[PDB]
Amino acid sequence: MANLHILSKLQEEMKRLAEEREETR
Amino acid sequence: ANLHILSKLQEEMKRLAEEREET
Amino acid sequence: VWIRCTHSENYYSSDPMDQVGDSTVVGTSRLRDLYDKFEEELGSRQEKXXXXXXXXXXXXXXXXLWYNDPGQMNDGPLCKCSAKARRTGIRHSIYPGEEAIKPCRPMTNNAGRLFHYRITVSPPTNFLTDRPTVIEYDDHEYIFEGFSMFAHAPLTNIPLCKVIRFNIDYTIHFIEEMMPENFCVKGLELFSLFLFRDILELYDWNLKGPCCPRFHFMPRFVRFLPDGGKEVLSMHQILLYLLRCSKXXXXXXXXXXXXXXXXXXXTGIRSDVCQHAMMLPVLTHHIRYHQCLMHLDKLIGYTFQDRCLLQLAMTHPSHHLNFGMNPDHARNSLSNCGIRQPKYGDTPSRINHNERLEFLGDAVVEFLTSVHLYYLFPSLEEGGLATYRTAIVQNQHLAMLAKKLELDRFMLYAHGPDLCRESDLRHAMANCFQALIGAVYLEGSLEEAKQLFGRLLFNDPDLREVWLNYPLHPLQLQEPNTDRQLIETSPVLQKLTEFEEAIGVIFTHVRLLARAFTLRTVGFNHLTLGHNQRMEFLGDSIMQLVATEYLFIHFPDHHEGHLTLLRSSLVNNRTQAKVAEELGMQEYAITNDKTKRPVALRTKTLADLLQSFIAALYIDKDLEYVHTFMNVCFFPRLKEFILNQDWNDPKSQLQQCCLTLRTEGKEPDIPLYKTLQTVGPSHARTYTVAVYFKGERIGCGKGPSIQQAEMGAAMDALEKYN
Ligand SMILES: [Zn+2]
Ligand SMILES: [Zn+2]
Repeated sequence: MANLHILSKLQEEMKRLAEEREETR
Repeated sequence: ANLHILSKLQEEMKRLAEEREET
Repeated sequence: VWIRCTHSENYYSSDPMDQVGDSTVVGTSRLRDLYDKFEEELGSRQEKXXXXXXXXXXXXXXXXLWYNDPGQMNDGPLCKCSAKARRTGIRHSIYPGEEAIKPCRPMTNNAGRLFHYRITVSPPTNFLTDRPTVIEYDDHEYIFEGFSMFAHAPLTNIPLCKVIRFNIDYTIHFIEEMMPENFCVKGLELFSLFLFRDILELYDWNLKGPCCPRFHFMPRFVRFLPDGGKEVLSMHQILLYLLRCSKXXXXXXXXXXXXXXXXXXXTGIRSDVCQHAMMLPVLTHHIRYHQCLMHLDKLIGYTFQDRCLLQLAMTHPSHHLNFGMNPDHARNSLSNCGIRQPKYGDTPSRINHNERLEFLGDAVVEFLTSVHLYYLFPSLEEGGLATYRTAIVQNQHLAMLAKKLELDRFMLYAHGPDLCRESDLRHAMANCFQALIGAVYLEGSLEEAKQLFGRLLFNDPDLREVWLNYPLHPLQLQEPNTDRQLIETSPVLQKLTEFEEAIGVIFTHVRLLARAFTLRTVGFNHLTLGHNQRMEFLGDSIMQLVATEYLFIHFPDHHEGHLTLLRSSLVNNRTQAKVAEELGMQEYAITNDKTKRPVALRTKTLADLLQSFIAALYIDKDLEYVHTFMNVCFFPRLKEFILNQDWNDPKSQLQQCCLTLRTEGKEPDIPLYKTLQTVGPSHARTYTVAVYFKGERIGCGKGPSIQQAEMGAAMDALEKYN
């Protein structure tokens, strides 16, 4: 239910962290 | 408040800390 | 020890040039006749609570007895799933990796295709009988002795096969010995189909898969031998005897008509071979399963160096029995034509589940999720952390995530009584997954659990690089080496130096320890950004993990409930608060500026201080310092934590206190109460009762009522522990 949206947001934040991660390089 | 417990705790913490200093 | 066969009466031939393939012994033109005779003369089989017995009314035999039906159990069918549920079910005998078995040879044996093993049972409690299946050949008595198994592949790496039936933990040994020659695949199939199907109504035993089977089986009749090994009776004589005898000396013999067969207590096969044939499905299932686990090892990514651990992690509590085939057929054949020694008058194992490794894996998953969600979001408070965490640890999510390992194909999920929906299956996957990651956490390092859970979480391999490689804490990020340079001009660290000396813990980054003592009152500061409401979360997590591991290792006989109880009495609020107060973390707390005149803190606040300190300890150090800390301030005082615990019941308190005792191998029992004295008139009555835990008496009480007397005895047993 809500957990799906929560996990989705988590995936989005992980994508942001990854984008920044490779941006550092 | 038990001084004994923190004494033994200090003993083992010092033991482990000095154990990681031997490696 | 050398193995030998009887002479070949022109049936078999050991000629070097007359061999076909990698065969050693070839059947001549005299075996075909015997096989046709055996097939035509012994092939007459295929020629011809109230509602349960009512549904069995069609072609009854004798008594109520219990006959077997192809596909159905004692009560209705043994299957109520679906159509595609066959290829994804393990009870339907569908193992991942098992293909089509290439047919060996028509008659001639296969030394270069069949790997031989000898099957025995230890200990032999239900083996030796007064009336064994003995056949006589060349003026010598040949006695039955277990079975010979021929596999189509080497076992290489397979653990011991243990199974409990007659209240005894039996061990089915399969020792690779020398192969008894003078046999034929067609003959072994003849005997197998004549015994495992005709005499013993053992259907639903897929050794093929809906063509040669998976394992061949040859009867063993030994005559023994001095100054050497022994002599094995050839197969042709087995067929000849089984054919010639199918035509108190009749005592303990199995007879068949056209039910299937019965054991006469008041064919030339007795209650010897039959009993020894009911252990074969177990072993075959075991072998096949451990052979299909090799395809699990590639899905996990981690190869277990202990097959028993992986199996036990995959075992499901739905298995009431450890037998291979259908339990109905097994018990029925065991009671109708099994072994039964002469009578003069003529407690289940819960530690064999994965609930242990599930109990561990709960703390494992909790810890991984907590740590990763903690380090990867240094700006998010406790709310979002707990939100994400609870969103991940969810059983449905863990099940769907468990499907990525195809755990539904390797699980040992058995068919229930009647109700068996998708809920039970998916939930089983969810728990079994935690069992798995728990086992991986146990044998393999914690980093292996991190890699497993991390790889299983995000499908995109670009997201895993972030989850697995979480950055250091912001308070460690700013200062590469340490904060010892900052102590010189520090306002609070001066106080914390005493806390460092009293415990002997020399913190690297003191900002973490300073954060752990920063209550929810203050907001942000130079020394510390935010409060320890995150380290309360992480702290709770690591505490639960370490405690779980300790109780799992040092109490291997306690089931899930016992470990849960002991942990609930080991790491609760009042306990860690008591420890926190004993260490004196009250004075080193950080709140307001100067408004806090007295050092009066709530119990829960002290608990939060302990948890936060443990979290900060883990961050600044590792799990070893945490384990040590809880090994000096929690674990050995477990018993004590039950003595000064809140009261509720002397019986329960004494039970939980005795639950700490040095358990050997048998599951921990509960305190037994034996009444000693029942005196007094009809009005009053003085009961004297003594407590007996596992034999030895602990305390004795004397009360006006039985319950009050045994409670007094329990109290006396609790005072003795002081
Ligand atoms: Zn099914
Ligand atoms: Zn074969």
